[PDB]
Amino acid sequence: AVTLPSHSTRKLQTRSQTWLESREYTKHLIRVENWIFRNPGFALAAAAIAWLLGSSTSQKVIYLVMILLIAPAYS
Amino acid sequence: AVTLPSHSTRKLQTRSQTWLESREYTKHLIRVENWIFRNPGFALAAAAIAWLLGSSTSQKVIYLVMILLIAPAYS
Amino acid sequence: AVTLPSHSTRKLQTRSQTWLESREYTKHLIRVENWIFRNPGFALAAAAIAWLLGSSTSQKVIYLVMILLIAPAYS
Amino acid sequence: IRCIGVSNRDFVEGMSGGTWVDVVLEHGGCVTVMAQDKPTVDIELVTTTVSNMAEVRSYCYEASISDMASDSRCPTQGEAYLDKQSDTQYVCKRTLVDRGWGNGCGLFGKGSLVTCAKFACSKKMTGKSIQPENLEYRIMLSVHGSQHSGMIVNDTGHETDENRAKVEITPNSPRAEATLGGFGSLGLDCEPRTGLDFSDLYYLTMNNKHWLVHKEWFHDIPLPWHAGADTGTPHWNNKEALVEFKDAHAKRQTVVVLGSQEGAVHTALAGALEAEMDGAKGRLSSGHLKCRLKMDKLRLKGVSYSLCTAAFTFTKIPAETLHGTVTVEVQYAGTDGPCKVPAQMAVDMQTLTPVGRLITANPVITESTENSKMMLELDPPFGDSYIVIGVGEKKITHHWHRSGSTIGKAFEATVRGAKRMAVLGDTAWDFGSVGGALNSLGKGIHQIFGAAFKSLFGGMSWFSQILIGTLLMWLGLNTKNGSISLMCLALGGVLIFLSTA
Amino acid sequence: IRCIGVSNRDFVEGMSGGTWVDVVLEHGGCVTVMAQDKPTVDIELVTTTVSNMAEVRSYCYEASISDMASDSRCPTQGEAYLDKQSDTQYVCKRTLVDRGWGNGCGLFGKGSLVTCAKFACSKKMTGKSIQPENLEYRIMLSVHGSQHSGMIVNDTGHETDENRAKVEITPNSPRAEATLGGFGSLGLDCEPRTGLDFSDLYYLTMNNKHWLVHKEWFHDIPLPWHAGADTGTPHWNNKEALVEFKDAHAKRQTVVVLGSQEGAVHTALAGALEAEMDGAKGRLSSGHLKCRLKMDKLRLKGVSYSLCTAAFTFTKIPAETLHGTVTVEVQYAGTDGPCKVPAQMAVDMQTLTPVGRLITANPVITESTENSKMMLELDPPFGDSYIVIGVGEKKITHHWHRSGSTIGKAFEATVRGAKRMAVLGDTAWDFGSVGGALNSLGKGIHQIFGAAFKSLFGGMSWFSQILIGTLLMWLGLNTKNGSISLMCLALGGVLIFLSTA
Amino acid sequence: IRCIGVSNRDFVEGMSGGTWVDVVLEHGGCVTVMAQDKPTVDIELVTTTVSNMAEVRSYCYEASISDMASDSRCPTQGEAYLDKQSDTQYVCKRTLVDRGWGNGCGLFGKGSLVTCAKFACSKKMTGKSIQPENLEYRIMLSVHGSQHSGMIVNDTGHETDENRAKVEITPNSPRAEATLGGFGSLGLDCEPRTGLDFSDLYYLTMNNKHWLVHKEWFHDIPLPWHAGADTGTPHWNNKEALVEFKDAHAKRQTVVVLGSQEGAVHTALAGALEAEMDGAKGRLSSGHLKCRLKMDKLRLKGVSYSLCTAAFTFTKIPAETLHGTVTVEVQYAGTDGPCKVPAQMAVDMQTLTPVGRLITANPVITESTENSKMMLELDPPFGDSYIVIGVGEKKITHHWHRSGSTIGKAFEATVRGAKRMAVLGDTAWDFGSVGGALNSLGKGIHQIFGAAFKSLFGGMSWFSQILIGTLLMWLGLNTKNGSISLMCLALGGVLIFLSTA
Ligand SMILES: *[C@@H]1O[C@H](CO)[C@@H](O[C@@H]2O[C@H](CO)[C@@H](O)[C@H](O)[C@H]2NC(C)=O)[C@H](O)[C@H]1NC(C)=O
Ligand SMILES: *[C@@H]1O[C@H](CO)[C@@H](O[C@@H]2O[C@H](CO)[C@@H](O)[C@H](O)[C@H]2NC(C)=O)[C@H](O)[C@H]1NC(C)=O
Ligand SMILES: *[C@@H]1O[C@H](CO)[C@@H](O[C@@H]2O[C@H](CO)[C@@H](O)[C@H](O)[C@H]2NC(C)=O)[C@H](O)[C@H]1NC(C)=O
Repeated sequence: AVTLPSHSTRKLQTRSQTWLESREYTKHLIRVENWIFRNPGFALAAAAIAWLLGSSTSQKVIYLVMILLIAPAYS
Repeated sequence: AVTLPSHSTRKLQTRSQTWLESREYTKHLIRVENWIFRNPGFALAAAAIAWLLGSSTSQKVIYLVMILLIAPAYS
Repeated sequence: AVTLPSHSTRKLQTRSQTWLESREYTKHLIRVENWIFRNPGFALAAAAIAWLLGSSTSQKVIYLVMILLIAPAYS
Repeated sequence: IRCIGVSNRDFVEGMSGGTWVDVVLEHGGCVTVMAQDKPTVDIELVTTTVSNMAEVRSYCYEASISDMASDSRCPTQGEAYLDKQSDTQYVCKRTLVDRGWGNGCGLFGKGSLVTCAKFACSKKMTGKSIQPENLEYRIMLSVHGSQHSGMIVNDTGHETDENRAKVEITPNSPRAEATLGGFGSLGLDCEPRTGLDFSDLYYLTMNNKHWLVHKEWFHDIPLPWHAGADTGTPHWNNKEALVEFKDAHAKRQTVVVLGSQEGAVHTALAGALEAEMDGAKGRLSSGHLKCRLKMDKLRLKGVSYSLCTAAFTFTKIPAETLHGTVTVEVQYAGTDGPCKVPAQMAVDMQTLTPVGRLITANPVITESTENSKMMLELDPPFGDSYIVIGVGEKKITHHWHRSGSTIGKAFEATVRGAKRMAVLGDTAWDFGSVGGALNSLGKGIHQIFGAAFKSLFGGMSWFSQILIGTLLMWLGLNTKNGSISLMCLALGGVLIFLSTA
Repeated sequence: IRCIGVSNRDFVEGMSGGTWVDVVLEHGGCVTVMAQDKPTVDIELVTTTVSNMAEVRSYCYEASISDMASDSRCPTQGEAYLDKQSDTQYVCKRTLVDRGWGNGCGLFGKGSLVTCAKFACSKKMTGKSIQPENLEYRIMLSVHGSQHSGMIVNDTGHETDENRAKVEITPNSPRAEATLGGFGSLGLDCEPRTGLDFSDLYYLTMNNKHWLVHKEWFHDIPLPWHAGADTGTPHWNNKEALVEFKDAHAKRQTVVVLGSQEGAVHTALAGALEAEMDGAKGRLSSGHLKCRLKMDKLRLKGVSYSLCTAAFTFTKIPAETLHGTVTVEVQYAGTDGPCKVPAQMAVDMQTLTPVGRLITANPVITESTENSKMMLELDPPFGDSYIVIGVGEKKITHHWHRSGSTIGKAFEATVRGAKRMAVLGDTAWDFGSVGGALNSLGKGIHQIFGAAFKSLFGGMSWFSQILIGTLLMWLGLNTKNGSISLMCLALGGVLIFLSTA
Repeated sequence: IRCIGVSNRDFVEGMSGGTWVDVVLEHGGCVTVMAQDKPTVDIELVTTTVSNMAEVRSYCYEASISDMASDSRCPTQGEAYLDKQSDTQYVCKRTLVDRGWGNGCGLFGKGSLVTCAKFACSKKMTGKSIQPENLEYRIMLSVHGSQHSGMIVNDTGHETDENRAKVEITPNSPRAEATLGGFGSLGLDCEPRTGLDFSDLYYLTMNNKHWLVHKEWFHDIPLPWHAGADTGTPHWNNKEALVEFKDAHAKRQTVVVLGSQEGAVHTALAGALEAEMDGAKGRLSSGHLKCRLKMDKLRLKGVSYSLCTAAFTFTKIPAETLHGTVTVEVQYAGTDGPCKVPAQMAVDMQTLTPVGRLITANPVITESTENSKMMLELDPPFGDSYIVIGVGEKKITHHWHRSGSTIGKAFEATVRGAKRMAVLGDTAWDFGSVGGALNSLGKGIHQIFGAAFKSLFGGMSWFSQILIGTLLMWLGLNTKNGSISLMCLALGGVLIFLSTA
């Protein structure tokens, strides 16, 4: 199955450029910027989850970011 | 290992006497009446667990029976 | 009969691993995790015995653990 | 006959509707059907045979270990696999073990051992499946009348002598009509698939013995189990848990056999019926059936005769039976064609009035031999009553006495009734005839309330049932209200099931 | 030596009490004594032999039944005794059984059966008693200094080589002075009768295996037991309970063997030491002793030598050990009479200051062979440091690095300490030297509080200990503030004993 | 030399702590040591070779399936085992499947299938272990002076010709004294076992490529893994999860190969160094070392000469380098013995005064050839300045201009400094000489605070680090309570590690 956890977790750090430096910058972002363009929905109802959670301004915003961010994820 | 679960759980019920009728009457009791004679202790401190649990008369007694009874249990 | 009391009561204690170390860890638990999967019932009515015994929160919970625990065993 | 001494007795006297009486049969006991106008018929179950069983899983009672070997790759490697890990059939356990320097290699922190041993079972225990199809039954039945009391128990001629018949009942045929020659034929309908509660019972064999096991026992047990479908060579599941590979703070990892378990399975099985078998087929003995007995065609094998002359003698003297019936042997030296025998239980002397039920139906001695025997039995009353036989001045009488009366005979019948509810439930409403509301709802309100009690409670028995039982009865006395009504009753519900004994 | 890889390590700092250092020994581990007055001496226990055992009781693992017979006297008539009731050796059980009528005799109420069977045991299990007298011990000990690292584990010489010595300790002689030739002799005093906690342990044998058993187990078990004192022929006690004579509702009373129990005793024994033998004497392995080591006469053999010339070249490269010590092999090609070997763990390069303890004492290569080996080991400081060997320009160095420091090395030492309290209790205060108050009362306040905890609690382990343990910790959070002081602590008391693992 | 264009530059000013200067080396960059007591020495790391690796586990990149077969026993039945379940090497999965009626057997209820397939790997990927022992290094070093600028990069005179020595450093020898003939010898001490952070890196090979992997990655990955110790034939662990045996809903259970994964492992590896190898050995390139350079014996070879006559010409014209240094080639046609070359960076000419550091040490052209070249380099001040060569009326000058000054040169040096903290941490304090408190505690307060940050945080990088980073900086602006003092800082801690790039 999927598996094959991402070695980025423990990232060997030295001067020489690591395995994929280039793709590693946008690889976490690009996934999200797609999955939203496919489904606008989870954003549209996200605020509902937001406004009913934490109920203060920023403290109620961090959800609407955390939700739409955990949305395109499988964890 | 042990486990070898006791068929008494689902006891086939009919007129003919079951496998061990005789030993099945005292087999649950005799085990306790030994283990106490070996250790008086768990009884001696049992009340402490009792008197600090439920704190009313009978409602505090049912513990001191439940404890000294779960004392000789593997589960 | 059964009885054949478990030597675990007085457990000879020294550095060398005892007779069955491995099975001795789950042997008390595994028995319960079976007997419930066979009968959901004694759990379902347990709360009734609970809520009518000791009648306070935790003090009424310790029963529902003590009962479902004394349930699967000759004790 | 096939009755009397059996001591587990059921009298059924409700021959109302067109012979619709419904009866339950238990390998322990027997029920006698006594109906006005119909000779009293004795039914008893004998042996329930099961045939065409199939094997399901199996186990290893006695483990045996063969060749122990090991290797170790020293710190920093993986566990060097022996060849013995590729053959299955070998237990293997990979553990961590210190190999310090003179253990042969630097890095004194922790290496790995892999020990393996060939694993070959000794003896075995093989479950078998029992399906409602290819299930049989055997019901022997006999009719009182007066045959020779020495014939009370015999089989040599279960299809000729007297009025005995051996009835088979198997699924694809709930009905069997037993033709008892000259008495007509007793219509008999039984539900084979229902009563015995099969499909939940695997048939189980240790060495040269047998049992029955509720599933969810035999399906879950922790021993090595062969897959059961192929006998060519064992390819085990499990393997472990009859073999404990254990080590001690050192270079060693040892392995132990465990010395069978055969004593465990025995001491484990409890509340499992014993069983025996005569080969491919096997004969349980625990009875359960629901038989609706059709009494329709039964001819009185004693009508239109004279009364046998005077010449009656007792042989062996009368006796008392169990529930209180009395048996009598009488040898009529009267030389006559097969003839009717007068018998009356009379309380008193002179004007002999009939007192108490005479249940043999009509005793008729059939022989020309001029010396014959007939065993007739009857239930007189409590007060010192007479048993009387004959009509001529040569008649002979005996005095006989019954113990209890009225409320006496009710309690003993109220206990046995509840005994049926105990180890029967549900169908225990099936003695009563026809469709009676109280009997209709009787099974009705019971089956629902029953199953719920067969789920919520139903964990265990003996010191398990009584405890959870006894604690409830406490709730009945203490507490406040509401539950105080249901709980204090529920205790009795449990305690009674514990009071079966 | 007899150390390093063993991975259960105890370092015992010197004792300014005149070689009065007291040490505990556990068959698992070993303690190394480092004392400036001495070369570092490695002590380890090996095998505790028990001899001259005697038999106590015995049991029958596997029952066997022979000849089943019975008779019955009919109603009014005691239970007719078979002849088989006069020989013992036969199980017999007298029960009540219905014999009605054609069972051969009137009075159909209840008679009596007496069934009997010859009872002959198969295999056996025979306990044996172990007494503190005729108890032995074996302590092998060795001294680091200079010696072929390949000799770290060997026995060929136990009476020769550099200095190894095999010391015996048995009751009637708590002391033995081990003479390691040229190092003097290590005064050694041990209490044999105290440590191992015997007299409570019967030595037990199933078929070809062994164990140890706390009494009040082996004294109380429900099986047939031979009286144990005479082997001529078994005259059993018990003799029921491995044989169940049972019968349903009929004319029969049957009898069953039970198919040994040999699997039960195994699965029954838990927390029981397994002991191997070899004839008349059995070698346990679980160590316990309290040995007060007298370091009085130990003569360093590495004093008054020169410094071995230049020609030092490591072999096997260095390595890290367990608790953090480092070992080194060095082959000094330069050949002379036994020459002292300079070694310093240096925190720099230019001016080499001694950094960190060097514990081999004084490494001295003894050979004239011009090529020799010496295994010296040392524990350098936490940070990066050099291991250095030699004084001439030809000296060779190695860089080595330690993981943790300070608070790091304390926790790991604070766990093992508490581990001792867990496995020993009581005597676990015996590492510290002399009479120190804190050590004096240390065993003092512990032995009293301990035994009370060895009585009140002490029922069981695993899921037994944790439960009764965990529930107490609840009482600490709740309840008043007067008892939650002791209770909330007592939980930790239990949980820790469960956290040994 | 071995410097200039490299563009990752470190200048270390030193000649105090008796040449105790300590320097870090990174395969990317090089550090030049300028010390008045010495000619300026150029150090650079080249290749770190690893040899004598051992195999640990392995995996299967590409699965292949062979022979699919199955059988089913109908209704309840110990899934009939194929022979293929006894050989290992076969995947098998036992599932429940409806076989109704014309599926061949009654109770079209739920039966069981057992499907099995031979499983044979294709290609493979085999980890390998790297141990600190048998680890090497290669440090090439060279000395400016004035050799022919065309020789700036060459490896022909690795063992001869002016400054150019190839130093090996391997564990069992932290030190090597590099003798540069005529300049004396540069004392060099390095900690091989410390810097590179090995023992956490398995060496990994896909098909014809290489990597490095932090353990707790390569130890945990979900593919079939060979045990790695024996190459005879694979006896796999796992063997599922590269094969999905799945079914639909009828009578079939199918099986799929999965089409290797070789693309996954690549796309999985991220932040893993690339690596290459020649045979049994392999050459990483990522530098880390802590080298304490002993500058003790360095003899300037340019002392006690005259000044080379007048006849200097530029060849290729000057140029600017990176951090701002300037290089010059000069061809002195002056025919003389090896002679000293005057060079001064002058501010105007109102009074020929030395301005700005001249770092070649003393350029000395060594040839008799009457036409020679010397590459000397120097860093002039910020403002416009002249580079001047010679002391005769034939002297030739060049005008050269530097960009920034003062605060300009600080920021660029303040970024690279923090760059080191980012890429190294810990040892990044090791440039500074001697024991300075601020440098002492510098590594001191860092190593503690550092490791805690290497545990609490340290999950991931890129969009992982920045997020958890950015959110903290929010808490600094808001909150209320003091912790805000720590959080608003901790953000910078994270963001900087994300700002390395
Ligand atoms: C069992 O029943 C049979 C009838 O089938 C009896 O057999 C006859 O017994 C009489 C008197 O004992 C003999 O004179 C006949 O010769 C027998 N004939 C037969 C059928 O073989 C038998 O005696 C009865 N005994 C039992 C077991 O009760
Ligand atoms: C244990 O002691 C013996 C000597 O008593 C060592 O064995 C010797 O090894 C050398 C090496 O070749 C032989 O030449 C001797 O003949 C051996 N002696 C014999 C016959 O036993 C042994 O090496 C020691 N233990 C270890 C592992 O070093
Ligand atoms: C590397 O240095 C060597 C050392 O001189 C240079 O090799 C010389 O090259 C010339 C031109 O081909 C030959 O005539 C000499 O005989 C060579 N000397 C020897 C023996 O090596 C080489 O040019 C340099 N390579 C570069 C460009 O780095």
